[PDB]
Amino acid sequence: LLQAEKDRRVLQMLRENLEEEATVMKDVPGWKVGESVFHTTRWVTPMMGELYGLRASEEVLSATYGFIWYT
Amino acid sequence: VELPSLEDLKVQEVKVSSSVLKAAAHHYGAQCDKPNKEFMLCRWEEKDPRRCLEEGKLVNQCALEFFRQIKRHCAEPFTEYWTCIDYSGLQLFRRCRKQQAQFDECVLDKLGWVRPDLGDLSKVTKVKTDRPLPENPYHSRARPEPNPEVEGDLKPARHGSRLFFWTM
Amino acid sequence: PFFDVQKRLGVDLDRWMTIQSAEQPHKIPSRCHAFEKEWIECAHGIGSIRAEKECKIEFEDFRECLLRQKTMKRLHAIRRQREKLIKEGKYTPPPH
Amino acid sequence: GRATFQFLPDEARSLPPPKLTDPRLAFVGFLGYCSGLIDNAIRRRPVLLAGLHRQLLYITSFVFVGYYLLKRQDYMYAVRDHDMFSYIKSHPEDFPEKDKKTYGEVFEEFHPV
Amino acid sequence: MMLYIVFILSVIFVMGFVGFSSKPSPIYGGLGLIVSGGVGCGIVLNFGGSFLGLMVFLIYLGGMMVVFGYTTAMATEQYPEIWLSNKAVLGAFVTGLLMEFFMVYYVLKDKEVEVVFEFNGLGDWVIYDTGDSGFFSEEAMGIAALYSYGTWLVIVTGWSLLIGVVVIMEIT
Amino acid sequence: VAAFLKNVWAKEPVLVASFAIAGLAVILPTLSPYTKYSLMINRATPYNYPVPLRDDGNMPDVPSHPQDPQGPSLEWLKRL
Amino acid sequence: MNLMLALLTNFTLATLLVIIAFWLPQLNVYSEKTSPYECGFDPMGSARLPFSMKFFLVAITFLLFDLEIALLLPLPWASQTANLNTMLTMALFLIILLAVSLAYEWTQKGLE
Amino acid sequence: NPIIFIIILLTIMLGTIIVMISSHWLLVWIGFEMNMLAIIPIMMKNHNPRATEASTKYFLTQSTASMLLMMAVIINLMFSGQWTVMKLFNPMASMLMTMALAMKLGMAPFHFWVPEVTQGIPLSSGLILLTWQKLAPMSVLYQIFPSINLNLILTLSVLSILIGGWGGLNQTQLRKIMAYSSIAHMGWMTAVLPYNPTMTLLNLIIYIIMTSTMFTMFMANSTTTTLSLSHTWNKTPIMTVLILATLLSMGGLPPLSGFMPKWMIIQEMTKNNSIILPTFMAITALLNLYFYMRLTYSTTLTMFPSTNNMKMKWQFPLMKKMTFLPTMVVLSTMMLPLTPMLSV
Amino acid sequence: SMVYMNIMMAFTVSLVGLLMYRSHLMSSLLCLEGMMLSLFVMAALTILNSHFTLASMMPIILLVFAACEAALGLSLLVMVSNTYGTDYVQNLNLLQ
Ligand SMILES: CCCCCCCCCCCCCCCCCC(=O)OC[C@H](COP(=O)(O)OCCN)OC(=O)CCCCCCCCCCCCCCCCC
Repeated sequence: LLQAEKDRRVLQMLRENLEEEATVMKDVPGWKVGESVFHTTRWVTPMMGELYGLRASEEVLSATYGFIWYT
Repeated sequence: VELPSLEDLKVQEVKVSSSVLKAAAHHYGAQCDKPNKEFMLCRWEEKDPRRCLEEGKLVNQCALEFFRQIKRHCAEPFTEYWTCIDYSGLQLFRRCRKQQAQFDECVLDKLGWVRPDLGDLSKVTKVKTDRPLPENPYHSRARPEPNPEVEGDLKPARHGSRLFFWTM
Repeated sequence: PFFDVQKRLGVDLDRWMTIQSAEQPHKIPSRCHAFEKEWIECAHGIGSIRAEKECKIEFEDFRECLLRQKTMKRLHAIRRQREKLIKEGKYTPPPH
Repeated sequence: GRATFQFLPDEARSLPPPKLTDPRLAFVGFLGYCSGLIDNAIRRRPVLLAGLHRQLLYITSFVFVGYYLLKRQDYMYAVRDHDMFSYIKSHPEDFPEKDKKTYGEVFEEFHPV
Repeated sequence: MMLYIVFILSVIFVMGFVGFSSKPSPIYGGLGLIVSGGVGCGIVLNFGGSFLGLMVFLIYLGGMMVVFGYTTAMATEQYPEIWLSNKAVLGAFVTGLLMEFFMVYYVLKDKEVEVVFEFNGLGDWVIYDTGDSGFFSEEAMGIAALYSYGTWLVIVTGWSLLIGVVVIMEIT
Repeated sequence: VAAFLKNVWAKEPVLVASFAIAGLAVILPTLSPYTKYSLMINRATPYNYPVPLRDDGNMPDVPSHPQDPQGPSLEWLKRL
Repeated sequence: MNLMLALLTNFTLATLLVIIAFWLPQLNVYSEKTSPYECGFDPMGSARLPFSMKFFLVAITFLLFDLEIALLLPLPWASQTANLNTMLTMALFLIILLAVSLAYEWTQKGLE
Repeated sequence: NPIIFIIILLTIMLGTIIVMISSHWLLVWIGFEMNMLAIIPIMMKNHNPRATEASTKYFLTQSTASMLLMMAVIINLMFSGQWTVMKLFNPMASMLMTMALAMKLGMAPFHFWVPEVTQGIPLSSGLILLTWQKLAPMSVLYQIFPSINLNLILTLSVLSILIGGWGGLNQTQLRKIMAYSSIAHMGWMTAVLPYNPTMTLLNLIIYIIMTSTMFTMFMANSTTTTLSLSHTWNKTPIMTVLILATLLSMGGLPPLSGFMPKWMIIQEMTKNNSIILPTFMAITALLNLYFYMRLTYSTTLTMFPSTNNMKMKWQFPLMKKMTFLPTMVVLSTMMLPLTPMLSV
Repeated sequence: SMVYMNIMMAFTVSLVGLLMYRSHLMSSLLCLEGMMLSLFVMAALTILNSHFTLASMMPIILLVFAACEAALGLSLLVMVSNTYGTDYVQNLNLLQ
């Protein structure tokens, strides 16, 4: 149960970090919408920079460093 | 990449604290097991938790009616039970031991449940095969081809070591 | 000269710590774990001298799973699609 | 080759073996037979024939060892060949059959003085 | 207490060295280490590795260095000095200090300059974690205790030390 | 030799208490049958998550419902 | 984030309190004669610190017994395993590899 | 004392057996990390004010030599993150391997050392043990063998067999003269190494024997060249025909076995159609011979027998296995086209 | 990312004029015994940020010799300055 809550939280999280990306600019020397940095195709757990963008304010700081240095 | 839309989202998450969520949590899974073990096999057996969202709404669903069940019959002993365990640090289970019966007085009795002491979450189980058991494993491109072998019937050296002169 | 005794007789001196996917006592994976069993599958019956000019595909992305060397650049290049235009419209996002 | 860290494998049964009266085995320990004669001479023996118990046990050693070693050498040049023909045999595409022709055909240079 | 609290340690660390990497009158050599060692054990205590950090204090910085400092009374120098006072020591210093600074200046002072220093982005700690996880003692070096699989790794180190004393019982 | 063993115990009765405990901790682990219980307990603690295998035909044992008769007896400890 | 708040708090009371003790009367208007009368009761003392060995070894001698009781440290985490015999058979080796390393040197400590 | 000297002197080869037997980069660190730990006391035995200003010029010159390696192990732990022992997957590794590993062997540079140690170790007994440390490293280079920048391992070679050659012509002490021309024979075996790396070992064994049988001969009292003059009219003349039956064979002349490595090596280094390399090596080992001639004009020319020097006693050294070697250090040429197919 | 260029500039601590020189040898030997932590930390990240879970002991074994051995070579530095009283790298006596 606990996990079936998370997997939905990231797929929700990518879409907003994509659908709210592809509507930033569509540039002629830009990128295709949601390409792959790899050749291979399957689901590979994303890097922190994927979920949180350059947003980089606080709730990030409480995510990556959240567990370490304290309750 | 293909990601599903924003939809089949915003579903009903069970919204409760982390103290109550461990209050029952125990009668919970031992008696259900209808989607959930099966829902594991839609992950471990085939990865990429994108292709498999469906039972996610089944396993999330089982909880909904569970906490919706318990609210009808007895929430009074439960509400008082997860208060003590919520009195805090570490959320021990050995402080509330006294009140453990008061919550479980008629639950195992009235609506007919059982205390699944040590047999829960062990005894690695089975489910069933409904979905196609996937071939075409995760990435799995191509072979490629190996080296033909050499055995034959041998010989001694042909004329003897053929170095510079050095007959034998 | 590399004798390889641990092949002949039975003992394991090391051979376990060697690669990124072997055991990990409680069965917990690495991040790029899934690309090992992909890349070793490629060159085994090979003699490795043609490996370099044969496989090379399943290897490169594996080197780019490890360091995230490119995805970090295509990422750092969103800071140039936005955050030069901040004043020029589409603050992006709406909070929340 | 295979069965690694073996002096010689079981497959050496099919070789002659290199039995005695070959010049080398005689020569082996000859260079020891001129070794024994040294063994005295360094210390001012001063025999130039001293106790035959030192002046022998060399000759015994070399030719035994020289022998027991020549048994594998001849082997090795066999497994060398063996692994060649069996490769030369297959891939005939890498091994052409040359034609037959010479006189009435080839011109040379032709540069006399 | 920003996201840069890691990058601010190392560039103190990198500056921890150049103090004693030139020529400071080595009773201040220590004070170039126990800062560097300290900040060093500082950096490692992020990333989640902890036990393995808190040891450097116990086995090296605390325990080892004191021997390095318990001598330099036996080799004792003649009339020590405050380093960087002289003209011999001071000359060599700055050009190091600026060399990362002038590096650190336009390494990224702008969009990118240029390529070799441009493939390192900054500021979210892009890699510094992944997803979530379960727990074993932590996950990582929480299980650093293998008297299981590791054996031929110990028994050399186990035996290589035992000879450490015999060599040193002699030349002494 | 017992006169020796009583004539080091009139002089250095210190390390003798270490040797006396030096052995007697090496010897005994090969004796008392309480041990090898110790290796059974320590193997059965489920650090990980059991994953159910696939059942086609056999399926030697271990039905879907866990509390049904499935597998070995670990409850020799509960009474212990 | 509150550890460093609990460290630089501590020093800053201490690194304060030096100046409010050492420094404050240090600029007071009393006499404080520069005479070379200081360095009590060994008035002059002109020498190098000579090498004195049995001072030295008690440095080295420790440093090595130190290491392995870092190696020895992860016993209580390793008491939870699968096959445990490779522990007791192995764990007890380090110790005896420590205790041996005594007995040899124990022929000569000298005056320690 | 006498037991441990066989515990120490055993642990050395145990230091170099974990080197040749291992799969795993860590162990080839620990492996020849415990030589620089276990070599040092041998230098000492007579506790003099050279060995101790020797092994300390050795120590910190094999300390970094190691400690760079550990930096070029942990580079390709980043890239590819697979230890083991194979090509190094990244050029900053290898170039930081091979030219920081040349410190233990020392090659063309990195020798201001081999003469500063081998000279004036008070212990000449051996000092035959500095034929191990030739044998630990090579048992890496044979494995890593298909990664080198290839413009280097020759450039340390060809600047070596030259620089170790000229080094000695100016020398008298004959511990140095062996110190020099032991950089030389490190010029042939690592010049080959990318082409067909066996027919290196061939030069490696023929080397361990010949330099071995020198020292065991240089052990009776012999030290300085002009103490090898007082040799033939004093100790024994059957000694002099020996020291002339090797020192000549060691630079090599075809009826001996010293000619055996070259004769085979050039079969290899041409056939790869590099014929402008080997002459310059082939031709430079020439003036590597003019040590030995002019060493050998010391002992057969009856030069001023020492003084009234009367040694009426016989000998009680250990000649162990000297009564063999210069029948295998000389006469083996007639025997073998084995060495290319025997060790292979 | 950036923490791999520091600490690296730190591992050029070698700097060799200050590795053997100038006198007060104890300064030279010092920058050696701290050449570690450039080997250690650097190898306490790459092991850590990706979960190897196995080589994690290696960091421990990078000290256990680095202290054991570097503490040996201290010993000689007594024998030098026992017979002298000043280390002073400027002792050359054995020559060539
Ligand atoms: C089968 C299971 C195992 C069975 C084992 C059987 C029993 C073994 C266990 C015994 C071990 C007990 C502790 C170890 C022994 C005591 C330590 C010791 O050995 O002291 C030896 C000491 C040496 O003195 P000596 O050899 O005579 O030389 C001087 C001659 N002028 O002689 C001395 O007397 C020194 C005395 C101590 C020195 C300091 C005393 C200062 C006062 C402090 C006392 C306070 C401690 C009280 C404990 C408080 C506990 C809360």
